[PDB]
Amino acid sequence: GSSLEPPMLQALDIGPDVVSHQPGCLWLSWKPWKPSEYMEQECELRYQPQLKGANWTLVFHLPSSKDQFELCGLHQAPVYTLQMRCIRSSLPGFWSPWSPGLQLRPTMK
Repeated sequence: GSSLEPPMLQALDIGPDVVSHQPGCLWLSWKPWKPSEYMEQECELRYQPQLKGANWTLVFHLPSSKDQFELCGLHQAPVYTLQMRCIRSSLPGFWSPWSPGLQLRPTMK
C-alpha cells in the first residue's frame, strides 16, 4: 500500500454526494499502518463541539480501522474537532497519547 500510512483519522467527503442526503450526519474514517499482526487492542474516537464551550464526547466499540464512520446529532457548535486513541484488549493502563486528529465544519444545520 504505497507508503506505510500511520493510524491517522480524517473525515469523509460529504456534501451533494452523501449517498442519501441526511439533514445532519457526519462521516469519519481512519486506518493504521502496515498489515499489523494480531489485534485485540481497542480504539475509541473522540469528538467535541468546538464553540463557546464543550464537554468533549467520547465513543467506544470502535475498531482499529473504520471504513466510513457515521455520526449524527452534532448540532451545537460551529466547528467540530475529533481525535483518535487506541490501547490493549485485556491490559490497559496507558491508552497511548491522544493522537492528534483534525477539525472541520460538519453539517450546517
